[PDB]
Amino acid sequence: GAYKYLEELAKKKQSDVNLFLSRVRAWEYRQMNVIHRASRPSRPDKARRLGYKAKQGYVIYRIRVRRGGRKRPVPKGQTYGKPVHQGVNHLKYQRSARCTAEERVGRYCSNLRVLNSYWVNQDATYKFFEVILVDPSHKAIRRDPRINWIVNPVHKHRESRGLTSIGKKSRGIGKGHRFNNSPQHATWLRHNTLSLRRYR
Amino acid sequence: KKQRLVAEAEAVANGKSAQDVSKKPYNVKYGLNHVVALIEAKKAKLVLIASDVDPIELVVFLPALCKKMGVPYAIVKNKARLGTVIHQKTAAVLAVTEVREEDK
Amino acid sequence: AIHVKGQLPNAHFHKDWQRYVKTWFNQPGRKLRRRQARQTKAAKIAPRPVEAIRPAVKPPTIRYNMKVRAGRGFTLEELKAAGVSRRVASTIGIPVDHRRRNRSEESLQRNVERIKVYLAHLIVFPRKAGQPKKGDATDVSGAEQTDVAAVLPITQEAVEEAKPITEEAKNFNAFSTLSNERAYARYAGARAAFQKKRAEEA
Amino acid sequence: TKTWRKWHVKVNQNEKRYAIASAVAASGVPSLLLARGHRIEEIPEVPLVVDD
Amino acid sequence: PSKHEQKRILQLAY
Amino acid sequence: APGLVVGLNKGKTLTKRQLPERPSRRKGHLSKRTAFVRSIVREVAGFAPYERRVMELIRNSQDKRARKLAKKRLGTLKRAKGKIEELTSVIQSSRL
RNA sequence: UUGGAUAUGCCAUAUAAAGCGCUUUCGAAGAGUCGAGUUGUUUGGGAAUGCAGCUCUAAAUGGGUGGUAAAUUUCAUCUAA
RNA sequence: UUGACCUCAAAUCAGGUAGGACUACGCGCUGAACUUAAGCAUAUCAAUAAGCGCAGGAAAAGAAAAUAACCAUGAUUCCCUCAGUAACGGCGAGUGAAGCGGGAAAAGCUCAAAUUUGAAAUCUGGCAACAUUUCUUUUGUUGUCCGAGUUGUAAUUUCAA
Repeated sequence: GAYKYLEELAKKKQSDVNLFLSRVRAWEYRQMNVIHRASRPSRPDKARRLGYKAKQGYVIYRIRVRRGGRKRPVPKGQTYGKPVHQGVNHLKYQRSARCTAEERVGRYCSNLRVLNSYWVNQDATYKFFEVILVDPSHKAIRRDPRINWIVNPVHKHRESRGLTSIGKKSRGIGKGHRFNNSPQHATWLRHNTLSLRRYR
Repeated sequence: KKQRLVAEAEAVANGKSAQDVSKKPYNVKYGLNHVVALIEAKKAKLVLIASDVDPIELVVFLPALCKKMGVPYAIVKNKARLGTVIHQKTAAVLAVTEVREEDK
Repeated sequence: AIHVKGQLPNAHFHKDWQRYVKTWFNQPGRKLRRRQARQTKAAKIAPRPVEAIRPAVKPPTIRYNMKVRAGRGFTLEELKAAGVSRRVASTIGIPVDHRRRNRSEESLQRNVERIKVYLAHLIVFPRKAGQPKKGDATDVSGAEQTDVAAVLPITQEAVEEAKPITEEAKNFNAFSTLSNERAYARYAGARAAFQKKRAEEA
Repeated sequence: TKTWRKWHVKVNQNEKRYAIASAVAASGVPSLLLARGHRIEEIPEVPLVVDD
Repeated sequence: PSKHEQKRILQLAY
Repeated sequence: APGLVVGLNKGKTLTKRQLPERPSRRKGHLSKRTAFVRSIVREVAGFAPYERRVMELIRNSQDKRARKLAKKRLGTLKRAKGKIEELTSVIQSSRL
């Protein structure tokens, strides 16, 4: 099996081989469009792990997203109110750039469901991600019992609603005391609802 | 394969052993994972690695894997040529395990 | 302001709570809805019992470990001891809890007997009517929908009755043993550190 | 007006049983029945027990 | 011999 | 202490059992195939720049500052020491 | 108009497929991810509860979590990306 | 010179799909100030209103990188209880959960990592047949050609093993 060898090579990211491949490929990806289709996965082992199959109805799009934090779109950096809300530069966005990658690729291919995505490359200005997409309208997908679930309408824009793997992480979805406050609204609404029963 | 498969069907319908109707195949072994397993099992006597595989990491480890198991390996041009041998478009690697005594 | 006798007020009513008030006027309506669904399920799944058999476990705390309550499902080891295949158990309605395990032969025998009673009182209809195969009832005419609670409840350990007072009990100091064992546990680490430090010095 | 007014008021079960027992005992007293308003001036007996 | 081919020759015979 | 609530071996005394091993607890065991593949990948890829630095420092026998460099790179002493034995085993194999 | 049985007829190539039983055996398990520092924001989470940015970036009985920072040593527990 | 393959285009190409509305409830993002602190800047209001994106009849969450420290429990969700508690707070105003326990309901599993190698056993589409119908409107089976696919589609395995 070549996938064991590929997995371990992908772990050795500071090797001279991977440094050279990262530099050449990052240059090529920067010359292409910001959202451009990948003919085949660049990390076929990584795609298989996440759910990609080499058959009709599976699509992979490469995208680059700019790095850095979030600056408020406020005009001239002027906020209005107490100083605790006055910062504008050192702010950060609550979803990972990987989540932003899926959002923009999902919007680009509005007829495809975002299966998953994975980091492929990065530099100072961009992070490069490959988004795996499934066609719910393809018969190869609709007749496949292993992937039929994504054809149901409850899975429309899982990336937009934070239902992907990185989307669940960004919402803090987990088990235990370290993930107590999540889901935020459902948990908060439970603790702030005033239950006034009948015989009280 | 279809004609041979059908011929075996009438042979079974005629009441004959499936083993003796068809001879043992002798053919090139192809496919990256299958060839990798053959090298790790020391069953491949010759390995032919395409020089223009993209991504390259699919075959970067292969010369080292061939060297450790002592499998004679050559890096050949045109994965397309390897594909034509195995009736495909492109083939990452080709592996020869068994050949007839005429070609030994 | 605050000038009256009583506690200092603590009313957490500084948010917009009136938007999220929850009234219970559907309390009988919810109660009736649950029963109709419960009766629908019983009629849909009959003759098999409405509620599956549960094991008897012990709650995990000094506050509750003296009680016996119902668990989620029978462990793999308990099923193997009872002779029930893991695949068959889920078909004939024996829940299987892979996560749980039997640290004591007391709990294993408790649930093994529990499964054995269930198997003895179980009537399994043949897959094809008229051809019983291995575990299979030859006569299923008398089958009826009963309650597992009626057949086999979770019974707490009986409180020990009177027992004679022995001489080895008479010459036993409860309070001294409690204080000695508390101090023994408290200084277990310091004693070990002293013993090892003395050993290296020697 | 709000719906989270208290429409139902809780009563101790024992007090409810006390009130039921008192109401049953009163029903056995002919004078209270006439006061309550029931035309029982020619009822054969109180409490009135009839066959099955 | 191949058991899956045995199922396939049976399928073709059928 | 046994069967006493307080003490060192506190708690009710029951007929203990031998729990069957969990397959999920076998994780972390180095397989023959995993070991072979990682050896090939190590021989094909090589070492990270900081792994080279730590190896050079250990060769110079400045182990304490080699450990400090490894901790500053990885992040913990546990990982720093683990890299130290890994790179120590590597250099001894190279010298032999 | 549907439901689950039945009462039957027909097609069903079980050469097959599966459960269980003991194995001196092997047993692949998800990476710019865990983790660390730092900066914002969050939490009841207090020498950081989650999330995000940036820098550094493992491992193989390893890696998480055991609600006071750190180093070492045990013990439970779970098996992430 | 023909070809093969890779990559990239074009077509009123064959067949599909996305947008917009509703938004009480649901998943996120973004995000205040009035107000309380008898002033006020941290705090509070409030992880709220407004703004933005995306779903369903529910959604979300969900078969433990979960608790616990017991004689241990055993996916998630909701209810009562823990509990106005531990904790957080110009430790000021104020804020503030979780384990167990009781109940309602219960259901488990699927991949990646394996040589089918004595046989890509897998799949889409065209065409031609038959067939079926909430339905001349629906849904297919069989045959056969082109194609997809060895840079990996089936069977097999999922840690409970």
